[PDB]
Amino acid sequence: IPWEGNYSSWLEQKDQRLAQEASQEAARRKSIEKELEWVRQGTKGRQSKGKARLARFEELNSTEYQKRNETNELFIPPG
Amino acid sequence: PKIKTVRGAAKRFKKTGKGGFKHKHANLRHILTKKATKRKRHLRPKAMVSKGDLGLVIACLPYA
Amino acid sequence: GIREKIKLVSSAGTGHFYTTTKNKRTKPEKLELKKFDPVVRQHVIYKEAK
Amino acid sequence: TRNGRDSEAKRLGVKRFGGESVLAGSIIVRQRGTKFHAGANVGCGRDHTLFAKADGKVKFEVKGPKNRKFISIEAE
Amino acid sequence: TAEIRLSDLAKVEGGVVDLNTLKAANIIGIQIEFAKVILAGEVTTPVTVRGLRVTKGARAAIEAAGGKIEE
RNA sequence: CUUUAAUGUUUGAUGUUCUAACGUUGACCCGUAAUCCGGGUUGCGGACAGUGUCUGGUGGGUAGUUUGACUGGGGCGGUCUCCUCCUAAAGAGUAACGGAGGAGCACGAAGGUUGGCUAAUCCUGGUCGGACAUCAGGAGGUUAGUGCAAUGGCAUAAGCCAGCUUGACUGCGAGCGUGACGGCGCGAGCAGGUGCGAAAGCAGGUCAUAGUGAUCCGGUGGUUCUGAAUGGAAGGGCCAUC
RNA sequence: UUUUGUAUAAUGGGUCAGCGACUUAUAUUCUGUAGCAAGGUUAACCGAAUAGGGGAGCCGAAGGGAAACCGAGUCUUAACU
Ligand SMILES: [Mg+2]
Ligand SMILES: [Mg+2]
Ligand SMILES: [Mg+2]
Ligand SMILES: [Mg+2]
Ligand SMILES: [Mg+2]
Ligand SMILES: [Mg+2]
Ligand SMILES: [Mg+2]
Ligand SMILES: [Mg+2]
Ligand SMILES: [Mg+2]
Ligand SMILES: [Mg+2]
Ligand SMILES: [Mg+2]
Ligand SMILES: [Mg+2]
Ligand SMILES: [Mg+2]
Ligand SMILES: [Mg+2]
Ligand SMILES: [Mg+2]
Ligand SMILES: [Mg+2]
Ligand SMILES: [Mg+2]
Ligand SMILES: [Mg+2]
Ligand SMILES: [Mg+2]
Ligand SMILES: [Mg+2]
Ligand SMILES: [Mg+2]
Repeated sequence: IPWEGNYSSWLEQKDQRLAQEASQEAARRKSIEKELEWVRQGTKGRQSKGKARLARFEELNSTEYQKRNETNELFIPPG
Repeated sequence: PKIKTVRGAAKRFKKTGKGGFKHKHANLRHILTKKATKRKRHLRPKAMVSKGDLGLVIACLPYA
Repeated sequence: GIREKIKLVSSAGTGHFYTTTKNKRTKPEKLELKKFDPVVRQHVIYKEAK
Repeated sequence: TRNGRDSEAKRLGVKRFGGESVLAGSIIVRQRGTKFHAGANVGCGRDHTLFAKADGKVKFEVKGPKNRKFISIEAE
Repeated sequence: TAEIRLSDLAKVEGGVVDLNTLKAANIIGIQIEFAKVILAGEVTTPVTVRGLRVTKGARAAIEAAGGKIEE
């Protein structure tokens, strides 16, 4: 990601990018729940059940990389 | 009309001195690393068509 | 599957190489063995390559 | 129904029987373990297959302290 | 490229064998540029091959009758 | 050579103005006894709009098609390739939506030699220590172990422990096993080099049987085999490999 | 006719007479027969023309190899017992 400016201006853009990515992650999660309910529903007679819809849902099961080390408070054992 | 030869077959079988056909062995084109060197080298020389499949080949190459 | 294909290039300068599978995770060290080189007809050292 | 699968038959057993004239290199028995051990004039492959090492006659014997079956080839 | 039987050297001309005198007797095709003499037939006459590629076995048979193989 | 500071200067962009291309489904005049069309004056816009070629987006408005098989009827459910055991009737093979389990790998050592060694469990004694950790000696006799399912094997160990090691070699291969074929498997021995051992000898991967995918198309190394007038080259071919 | 299987309550036919379904170029393989025979045969075309010319060409007498190439041998291979 190339940024033109200074550190102070770029830090806000970085935070914005993380927030938007988290929001998109949550939206994708909710979509996956909603489509899973339809996948697990019944059949209702001698009707379709939509092999194309099944293929779309199967494709939607992708993967994304969590930020590798958002490392947090270390450990120090007192003695 | 002269019989049109199956052009695909003329690229895979060659006639020999007596009347049999000579072809190339399969399984020697790609992912070979799992194959033993003994198996790789035994497929290298050209082979001759078997008995059952001879009938299906003379049909494809009437002129060859 | 975690073993990926590697090729052992020769060291006599000719173009000849074996191929094998090596665990690049737990064996980051490169391989080098003594194998036969049928171009120069000698047992030369084969080093690791791409 | 959960099960219902099987593997192709491997076609093992004794290929040449006693008193049979073989040529060098012909397979005598296709084996999984070593039910028949390698006697004189026969070999033993990596698949534990016993192949003839000289043309002759096949002879099954029960030599050994543990009564283990041996196959050896008479020279004829 | 065309093969030449040894026996075919008796139907050519008054003795010389060449690309033009070979195709003037309908032994080789009109558009055949190179040719090679093969030990397949029998000869008796002293033929002199003008320019060709007679083999090793056939060379010892042409000279036997009394031939001459130059370039 | 370094920073820049200017005026010229070419180009690029963003603008404002104009008239001459172009628009006028504004007004008047003529062809003409004609709310069509054309021509002429005059305004209003004006290099926009509009059309042609190329191009990105959208596009069931329209058109062409696809939407597997088995199945104790079809649908829904399950399944589709490979390995082990039983059914399978003491050679081989042998079905069902018959009965039970696994595989889509791992290992530069868990491979090759040369040396050496031999388990589970139980008992008695003993510091923390017990039902069970380490030590000692007795019964024991493979109930042990195998890199991962099951069957067949294993003490000469194929199980366990170290040294040096790369044969987890190149070209071949008498002769066989099994397949309708494609193919798959076993292989003594020969040649060139190689490791281990004092040698005789052993070694062309792992105790064996699963760990997989034809052809086409294309990628990367080697090879003047070929090279469309000739010399080169592109492109093919052959070997290795993805 | 179709079938594992039909008196079958499975199909078809009211009856007579006429019509109604494996053919025709070309090419290729095998068999029989006829002609020549390491040779066999012509096509288009010319021709007072089913004759006679026309041998362009096709098949065969040599194979191996991807190919150059070699040649009763050749390919593989550094080289094959
Ligand atoms: Mg290739
Ligand atoms: Mg001619
Ligand atoms: Mg439609
Ligand atoms: Mg259509
Ligand atoms: Mg069906
Ligand atoms: Mg039986
Ligand atoms: Mg049986
Ligand atoms: Mg092991
Ligand atoms: Mg030992
Ligand atoms: Mg071992
Ligand atoms: Mg194993
Ligand atoms: Mg050229
Ligand atoms: Mg190339
Ligand atoms: Mg019938
Ligand atoms: Mg019925
Ligand atoms: Mg009856
Ligand atoms: Mg009836
Ligand atoms: Mg009745
Ligand atoms: Mg009916
Ligand atoms: Mg009726
Ligand atoms: Mg030839």
